[PDB]
Amino acid sequence: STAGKVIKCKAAVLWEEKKPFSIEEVEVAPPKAHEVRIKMVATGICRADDHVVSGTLVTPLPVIAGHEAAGIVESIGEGVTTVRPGDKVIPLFTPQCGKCRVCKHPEGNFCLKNDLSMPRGTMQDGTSRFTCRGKPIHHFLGTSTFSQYTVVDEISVAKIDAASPLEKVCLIGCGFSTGYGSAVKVAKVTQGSTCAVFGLGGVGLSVIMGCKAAGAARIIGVDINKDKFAKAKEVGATECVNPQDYKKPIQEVLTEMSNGGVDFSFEVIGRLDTMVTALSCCQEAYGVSVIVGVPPDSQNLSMNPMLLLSGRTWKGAIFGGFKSKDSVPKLVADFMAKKFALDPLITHVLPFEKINEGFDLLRSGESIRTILTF
Amino acid sequence: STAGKVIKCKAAVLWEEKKPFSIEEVEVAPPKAHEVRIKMVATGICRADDHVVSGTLVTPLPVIAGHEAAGIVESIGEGVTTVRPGDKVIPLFTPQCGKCRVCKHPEGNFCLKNDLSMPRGTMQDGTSRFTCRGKPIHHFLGTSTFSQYTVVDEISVAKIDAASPLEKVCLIGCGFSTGYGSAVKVAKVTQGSTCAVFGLGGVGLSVIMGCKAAGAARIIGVDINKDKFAKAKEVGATECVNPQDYKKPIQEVLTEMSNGGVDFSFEVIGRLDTMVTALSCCQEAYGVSVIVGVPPDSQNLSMNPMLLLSGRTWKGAIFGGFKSKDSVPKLVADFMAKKFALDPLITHVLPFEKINEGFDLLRSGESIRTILTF
Ligand SMILES: NC(=O)C1=CN([C@@H]2O[C@H](COP(=O)(O)OP(=O)(O)OC[C@H]3O[C@@H](n4cnc5c(N)ncnc54)[C@H](O)[C@@H]3O)[C@@H](O)[C@H]2O)C=CC1
Ligand SMILES: NC(=O)C1=CN([C@@H]2O[C@H](COP(=O)(O)OP(=O)(O)OC[C@H]3O[C@@H](n4cnc5c(N)ncnc54)[C@H](O)[C@@H]3O)[C@@H](O)[C@H]2O)C=CC1
Ligand SMILES: O=CNC1CCCCC1
Ligand SMILES: O=CNC1CCCCC1
Ligand SMILES: [Zn+2]
Ligand SMILES: [Zn+2]
Ligand SMILES: [Zn+2]
Ligand SMILES: [Zn+2]
Repeated sequence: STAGKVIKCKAAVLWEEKKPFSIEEVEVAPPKAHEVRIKMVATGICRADDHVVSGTLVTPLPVIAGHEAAGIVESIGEGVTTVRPGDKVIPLFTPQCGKCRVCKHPEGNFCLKNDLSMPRGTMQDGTSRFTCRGKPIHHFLGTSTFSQYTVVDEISVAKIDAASPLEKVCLIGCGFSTGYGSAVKVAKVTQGSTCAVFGLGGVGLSVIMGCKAAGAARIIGVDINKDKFAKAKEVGATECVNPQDYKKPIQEVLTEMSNGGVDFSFEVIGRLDTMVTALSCCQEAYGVSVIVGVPPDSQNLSMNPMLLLSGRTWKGAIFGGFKSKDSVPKLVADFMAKKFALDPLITHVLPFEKINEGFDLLRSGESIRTILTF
Repeated sequence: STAGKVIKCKAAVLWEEKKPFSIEEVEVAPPKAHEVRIKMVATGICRADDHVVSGTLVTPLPVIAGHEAAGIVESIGEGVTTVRPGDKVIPLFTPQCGKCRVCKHPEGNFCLKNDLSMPRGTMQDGTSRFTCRGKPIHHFLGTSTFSQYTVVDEISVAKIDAASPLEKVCLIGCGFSTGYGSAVKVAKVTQGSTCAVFGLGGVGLSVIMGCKAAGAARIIGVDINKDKFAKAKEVGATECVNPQDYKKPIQEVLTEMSNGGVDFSFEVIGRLDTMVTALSCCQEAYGVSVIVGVPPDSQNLSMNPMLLLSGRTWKGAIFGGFKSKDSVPKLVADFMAKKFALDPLITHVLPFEKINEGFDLLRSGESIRTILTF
């Protein structure tokens, strides 16, 4: 009784940067060709959403943000073949068109049809499906999950197992998969290795989980919020260090702790100084440093290229290096086979209409992931 | 009639930067325990030698430079077990102690006994075996091959096949092996890939050889000296471009030619701007960029970390990543098996007394490698 109709729902609308989300009435157009309209079930509060509010990440405004979520398909567009109404799905902020050079490449997963390099904030067709107060609203990374109903392109949605728990697997839409894959797929952490993880948020804890499952012997967590240390050790960190506790830059301390440098370091914060510090603290002849955190907009860092000439490898990745549409259903199956845990990451559960409050939990440091439920 | 005696011979002493080499008479102390004294037969002129003369690379002065070379063992010290008097050898500007954390690592080659991170300009015991005009002279990278005789620590010398032509395998002491390994061992160039090589000197041409040996489909050479293009195509380049011919930045031209970025790029010059350019011109989701050139001393570059977050890999290496003492004798055997060619790299052959004109052949852009014979 909704298929082909404009839907009546409510969504968290951002009107200007640095302002709270305005819960308002929105009009969600029905799906066009190769498009999917999804009833939302559960969505996470990711730091990347906050970067939109802070201006750290620049996308066209006004927008409905949100990108870490899982729901039920409400209706399908002309030509849709991968999902039907009633399937559980997870929208993909990194699409997998399957037709570009990156999708055919064995390693790449940053599909060229992505809306992240030059943000337009539209569907693949360049228009918007969202109307609030009669004005057109931008999409976010082709997902826009801060809504009871959203519409996504087919290449930005993955059908997942019909028995999966939606309040937990929504993190496979971003936080967990990014951190987990950064360790096991991007850095490719080895057995018996020593790792250093900068940032103990949701992504950073997932990096720790991946390092441990990869068989690392030492995992050093680094965070200026010592309240994060308990859960970091819970998921696998062997030690935690607070840079504010030392009179030396943390890279010397880490280099001394690791008897000459760690095998793998991860920057999971999004600051220029910690990216160079993370690179410096891995072993100069064979260390690998992976940038996961997002720096603010337009920022050049400074580094001495002698740090690389000695033998270091420096790399980054989106979404833990996973080809999104292929990997997400597999990761959900893995979760159901209890191959990894997601509950350590969920620190509270709130109803969706209280999106704004749950955000201040993130920026005040009490939370890892808050799950907004619908 | 020399074993155990001070030898008095010719040496090219460099007393200060930006001035010619002073060909003179020096006193070469006999080897102490675990040291080897070598009669030099052939030495190549590497750009890294020129960097000490220009101050680009700072090592203690006065010095006997040279590090790309081959000779015959004159005598060995007490305890030497790997070489004997009469052996053909190549001194290793990167040692292989075999005992440090890096030597034990499967992938690393930058042995912690190197004299490159913190140059002392001495033997491993901290003293010098060179005396010239009253003064003790500094060693260079534990090799100092611009001398009739040098003394090197055992961990810095490799025994090679006795049927080797020293006038041509000396390039395995640096130039060839550095470029070749940067492609086949560090980048791991794949078959059918497109590569970009910045800098078409001896090291850069060896990168091209490695890319071709690795089965690259396109190899784009980049040099502002268009006289380098012929010999580059000879050893495998499919295309060459001169940045001075373009109005738009060369990485734009290269991304352009490669339909979105190359698979592998190599900086083999030693300039900060070209290292950033080489990185930018590889494909943003899965490109790999390798720094081979040495920048001027203590200089930072500036770059946008978003270039890595999309999926690029940025790394460097000393000596093409080869474990020196293990690889040099095996590379010589490969040359002896005609598995690779060194002739393309040798453009001039001069006697050691004309060291200064061979340096001027390099600085004028006329030569690739000049081989000095004693
Ligand atoms: N590459 C990708 O695909 C993705 C990147 N990200 C980015 O990774 C970062 C983390 O995401 P979340 O875990 O959700 O964020 P978070 O904000 O929850 O955790 C970040 C941690 O960094 C700590 N921190 C802040 N400044 C620090 C400093 N100077 N030194 C040490 N620790 C410091 C904080 O105490 C905090 O605990 C963000 O930049 C996010 O935008 C997030 C998802 C996907
Ligand atoms: N990483 C390692 O283990 C080693 C590093 N090196 C360094 O590699 C670099 C190259 O070594 P060589 O081939 O022997 O030097 P080279 O001087 O023989 O070749 C350098 C090439 O760079 C070209 N060039 C200079 N400026 C350029 C620019 N803006 N754009 C494009 N091309 C430019 C020059 O025309 C020249 O052909 C040097 O920095 C050398 O010190 C050398 C041996 C080992
Ligand atoms: O967190 C989800 N997506 C992020 C990925 C890194 C760049 C900013 C957007
Ligand atoms: O060319 C030989 N050795 C070089 C290696 C890179 C640092 C400077 C010295
Ligand atoms: Zn996210
Ligand atoms: Zn694609
Ligand atoms: Zn050299
Ligand atoms: Zn060693």
